[PDB]
Amino acid sequence: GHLYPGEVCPGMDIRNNLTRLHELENCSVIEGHLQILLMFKTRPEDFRDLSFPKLIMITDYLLLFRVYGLESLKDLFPNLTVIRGSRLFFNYALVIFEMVHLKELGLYNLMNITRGSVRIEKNNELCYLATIDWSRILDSVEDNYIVLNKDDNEECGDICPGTAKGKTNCPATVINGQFVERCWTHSHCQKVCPTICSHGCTAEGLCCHSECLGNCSQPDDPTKCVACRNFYLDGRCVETCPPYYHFQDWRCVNFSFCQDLHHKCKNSRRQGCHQYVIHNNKCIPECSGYTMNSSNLLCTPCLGPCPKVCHLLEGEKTIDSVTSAQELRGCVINGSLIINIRGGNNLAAELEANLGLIEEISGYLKIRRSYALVSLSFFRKLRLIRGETLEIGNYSFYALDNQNLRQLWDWSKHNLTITQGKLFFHYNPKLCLSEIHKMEEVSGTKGRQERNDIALKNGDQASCENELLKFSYIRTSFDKILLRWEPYWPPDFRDLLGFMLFYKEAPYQNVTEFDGQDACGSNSWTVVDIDPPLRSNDPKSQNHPGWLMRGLKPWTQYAIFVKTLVTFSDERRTYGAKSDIIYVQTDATNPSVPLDPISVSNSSSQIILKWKPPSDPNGNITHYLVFWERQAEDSELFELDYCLKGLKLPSRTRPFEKVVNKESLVISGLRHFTGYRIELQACNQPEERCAAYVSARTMPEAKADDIVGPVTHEIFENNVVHLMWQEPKEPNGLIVLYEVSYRDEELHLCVSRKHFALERGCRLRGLSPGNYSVRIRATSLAGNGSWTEPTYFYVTD
Amino acid sequence: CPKVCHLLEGEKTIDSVTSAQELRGCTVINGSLIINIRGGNNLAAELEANLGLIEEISGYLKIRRSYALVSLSFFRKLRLIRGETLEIGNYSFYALNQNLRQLWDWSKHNLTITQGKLFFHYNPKLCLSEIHKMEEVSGTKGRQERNLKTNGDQASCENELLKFSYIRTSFDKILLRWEPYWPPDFRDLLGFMLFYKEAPQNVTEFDGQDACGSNSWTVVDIDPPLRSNDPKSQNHPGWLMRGLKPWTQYAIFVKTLVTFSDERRTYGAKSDIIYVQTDATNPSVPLDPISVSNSSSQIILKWKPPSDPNGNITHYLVFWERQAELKELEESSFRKTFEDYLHNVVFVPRRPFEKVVNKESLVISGLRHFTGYRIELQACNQDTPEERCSAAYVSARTMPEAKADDIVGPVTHEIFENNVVHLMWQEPKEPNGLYESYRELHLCVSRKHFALEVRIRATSLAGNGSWTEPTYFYVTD
Amino acid sequence: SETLCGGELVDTLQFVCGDRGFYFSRPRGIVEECCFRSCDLALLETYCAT
Amino acid sequence: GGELVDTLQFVCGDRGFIVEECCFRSCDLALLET
Amino acid sequence: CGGELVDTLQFVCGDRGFYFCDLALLETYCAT
Repeated sequence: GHLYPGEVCPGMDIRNNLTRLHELENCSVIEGHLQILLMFKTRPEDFRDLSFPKLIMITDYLLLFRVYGLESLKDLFPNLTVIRGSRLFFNYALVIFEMVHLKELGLYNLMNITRGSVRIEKNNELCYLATIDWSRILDSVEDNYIVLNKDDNEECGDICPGTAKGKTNCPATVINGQFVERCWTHSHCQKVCPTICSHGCTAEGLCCHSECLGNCSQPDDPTKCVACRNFYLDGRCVETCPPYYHFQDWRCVNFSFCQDLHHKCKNSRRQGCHQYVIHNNKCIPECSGYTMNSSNLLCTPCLGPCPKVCHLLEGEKTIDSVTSAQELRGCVINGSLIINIRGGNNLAAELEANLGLIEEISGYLKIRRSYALVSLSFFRKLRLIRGETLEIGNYSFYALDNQNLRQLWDWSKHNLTITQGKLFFHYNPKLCLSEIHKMEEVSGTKGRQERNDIALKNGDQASCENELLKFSYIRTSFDKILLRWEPYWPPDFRDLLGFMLFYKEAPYQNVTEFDGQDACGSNSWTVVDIDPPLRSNDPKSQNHPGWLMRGLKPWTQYAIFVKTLVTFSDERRTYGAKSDIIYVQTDATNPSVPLDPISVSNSSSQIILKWKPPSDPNGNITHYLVFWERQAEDSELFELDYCLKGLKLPSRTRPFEKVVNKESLVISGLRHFTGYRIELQACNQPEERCAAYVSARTMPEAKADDIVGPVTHEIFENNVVHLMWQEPKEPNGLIVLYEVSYRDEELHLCVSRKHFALERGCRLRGLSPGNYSVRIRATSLAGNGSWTEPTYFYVTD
Repeated sequence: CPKVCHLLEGEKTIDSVTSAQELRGCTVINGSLIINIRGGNNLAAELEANLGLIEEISGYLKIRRSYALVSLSFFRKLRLIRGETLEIGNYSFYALNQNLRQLWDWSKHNLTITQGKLFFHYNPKLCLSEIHKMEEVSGTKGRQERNLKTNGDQASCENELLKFSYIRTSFDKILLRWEPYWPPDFRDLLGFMLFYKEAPQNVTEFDGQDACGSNSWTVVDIDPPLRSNDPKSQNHPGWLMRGLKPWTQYAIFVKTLVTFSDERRTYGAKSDIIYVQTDATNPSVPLDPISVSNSSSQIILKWKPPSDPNGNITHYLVFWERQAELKELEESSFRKTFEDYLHNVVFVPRRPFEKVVNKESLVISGLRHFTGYRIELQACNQDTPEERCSAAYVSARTMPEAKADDIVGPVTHEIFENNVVHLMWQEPKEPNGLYESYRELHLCVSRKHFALEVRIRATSLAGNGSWTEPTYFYVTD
Repeated sequence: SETLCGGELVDTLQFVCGDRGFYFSRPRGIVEECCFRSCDLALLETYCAT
Repeated sequence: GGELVDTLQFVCGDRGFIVEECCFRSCDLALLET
Repeated sequence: CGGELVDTLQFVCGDRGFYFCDLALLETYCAT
């Protein structure tokens, strides 16, 4: 036909040389698996001129293992499109294992894997794996398992064509934050269908017919598909089989077809054939409840029970994968089942679909090392474990080291019964003893000798608390919490060993409840052990228990749930009690001192000051206050005369109001050669439930003083020349000196700081006739300039 | 020294830190203890600092559901107890401990027990073989008292040891190479992990450890060697430590990380503890020199002992220059299981310088009166003529006498034609480093004018020099 | 001979069979024989097609 | 020290009103109320 | 990187010569 041109052939196994590989030449669909492996002495040249373009689908799975020599599948299966995964190879529908010389994966026409996962592993030279978007290929992307390929290290490089060359024509794809174009080889880019279309798409992106799967030659045609969703019939894909019967869940067949299979299997007891029968408009190899079949191929409902018992080879079956589980579809088990599902991936859905119909087990049930097996509920209809064959020690149920086993059954809904054997439970961390005791009750074991081997101290690292504790009273200091939960005792208060109170810092109302974990201080609850309350008489007299936790940081939030501690015993119950996860926060208190007071002479008007928040605000830091004290100048500075021998030349180096979150401040108005005491504090709150210290000078005069004044002379007589000077007031006025020169290189004099002020005192004396000059250095603390004009006069003595 | 200690009711339920200080320095306790610690941090050292001094205890000793106590090595000083019927079943020592690993180094000290049984239940990480030594070395061995599937069940009685085939050392790197070890099937060995610690020589595995995570040992991981094709010649595992302290003793040992097995579980291996010295290297830090002048010809300085001795510190060298003005296990086991499953189905049968010897100080001999100096300090750890030394810098100057600076010599005013005069003057000789009076009245003279030709102070670099007494003379009319 | 678990099993068993192919015909495991137990040449040859 | 007064005041509250018990030993609320 | 690439190379295989992150990796660089 126009959809599938070639034949359909059963599963193949190509081994030890590629000579037998001449079977895929004419097949388009394989009703089985395709295994190509163990052909060491083959070389790439052998695969240089071998291809299989007509193959388009593999129903079960594809496996390749140590096929030496071939470098890529891009020339071997150019047209493979769909792997339905009806029967899987250990959860996997595509497997590539230890392909020594394989370099890139090819298979650019693969566009849907209906069931199972993919496992490409230990290919020492394989790359072009990160360049594949599995989310589009598998309708579910998790559970994939690709590791130890060359791409994992060695910085293997892949070069997707088109988009990287500016030619586009290579779809970009999604990564959590690093979108990238994706491809199978350096010359084949993966197809991506527009979301509106699992159905196929054309070259330009038009949607194919709703029944087509993967690809189609022209859009919106029931025919011309490449692969069919649901069922295929004579060149078109149909939603369901028209009256023809469904066969192998992928195609339609007539009555004669199934009749031939029935006759052939009857005529040949090959142990590879099935007495195919018809049932519920389907052609199937084994039709419970309809076991009998007449001379027709149609099975009919039974009169009386007809369970379709399933007999186990050697009497023990290990359910280690979906492949093992799937082998029991539709099954009463005439043996014992061992469940050994390792690995982190969870497959409870598949187990229920395959094993959910089992109603009884003849032998024992053993569950060992099942890691990600959360619950046994997937045995949706198991109701009897006869125990005719027992695990050594006479155990009927045997659970050991189930890291995540949590619930056996919904005992409110379920029923169970075991006619013999004991019960064994060991090292199951998260299985609470309450469930085990319920099973003891609802399994008939309590109805006889009992003496089951339930290892107390199961349930560790899990919370099995079945009662509440209520905080009857609380107090909130800024460093302490009073806490008084209501009293509680088991039926016999001697079982009460005390209270264990848990707490940690929790700045948010969302926190995970206790589950049983370590005690490292980085994240774990801090635990304080509390002795039991006194037992005197009825509660009306006996006070409630309580605690006083102490040493807390103020104003922060904590979760302070409490739980009881009791002695364990098979004889006794009331496994414990646990309060809620209530939040409380200690009261706030006055903040700490502000940090890092800094000063700078930025602007001549005022000091500019910066600070840092208090080390511990002890509250929601909201408010700051600053004092700027305008200190007066020191005492001796107004009178001390520095003209004295040895005495050095001197040098130096309410308006208050609060401030908003801004952590810097500037003020208006100040002197020059100035800068004074600052003290400031912070507030987390008119109550003013709130000083750091810093003193700093600011700019000097910031201009040149060079103060003008009565610089003129007046010659009354020799030594009476009447030279005067006036006080500088704009700066702080702490005049260090006035330079007096009698210019002979300006022979100089110093001026007394206040004897001059008495009445122009300390004037120069004893002048000679002729020109004389002077420029007065009315010197401030800095005194960089301060010189007047070098005025000169002709002395006439 | 003896500190007899007694308590109300005799029994104290010690906690992590609080209530630990009470027994500080106590001994021959007239009481009992419960030591119920299940949290905290830095428990080993703190408990040592408070309880590390007990030598004997009366009554009985109980350790109950303590979580973070990996071992009672911090109890090591305990070496006797006045055993008496102070516990149910006449018990004397009572343990009942999630992470307990060992009690004490049984090769080091004995322990005397007056009487009574012993209790050991639910101690998952304490090896049962370790309990056997507790039987032998304690005074309760066998005949006198009675004391298996509740302790050590999660431990591993490693019964093979790894030799360190090849060891080489360097200035900051040690190279190790131990003999290879493979379980019955090589896939189980996830790899080696190496422990090392600076040991200035008696440390043991468990010292300084608690479940809270304060382990002193530094730990690194080494993957297995690339397995050799030839079964009888393989690649010796190895590792190369880096960033180490020179001349420093390091204690190291290795432990295999082998995966579990449902049937007979293969046991790991541990090498012994070995100590290796990093090689010596030249020191490089005569740090923090401090200097001051004792006198004009006496210069004194100190310096800090090197922070990087890098070898037994030998003489110092000083020079002066006159510059004058579980998930992983499951992952690996799942890979192994899938590989085994694949194999199970696809195969079917048919210059002035000194050499200071000891002290970090020196007073250099008499030298120029006031000049500064540039000083070099170098440390060494080899007195051999092939010495190794590698120079801190600090500057200092000698203080001035300030008396030789004064002229104490010729000064007078030469008199000449009317209003012509000049003050001759003598430059100080060998001074400790301008000049300025008359009427007072002031002036300054400097280097420039001394080539041209009343009091004077005659010192610039130091002030308040002796003011020469005035020279009086008549007007120059 | 001891054990041959893992890739060693394939490497060694290939050497035993040589040019002969591994016998297969679709309708305990070999690992149960030569990984969890001691293995000898007399048994490996049964996995080659004579 | 002063912590004893501060805490014990908290316990008593409105009610009106040892070192060998709650200073040199561990202290619990059950005893302070006395 | 840095001086390591020469100093460790000398230390580990100085007696084998060189040809070109851990002992097992860089013991290969020497020309034994």
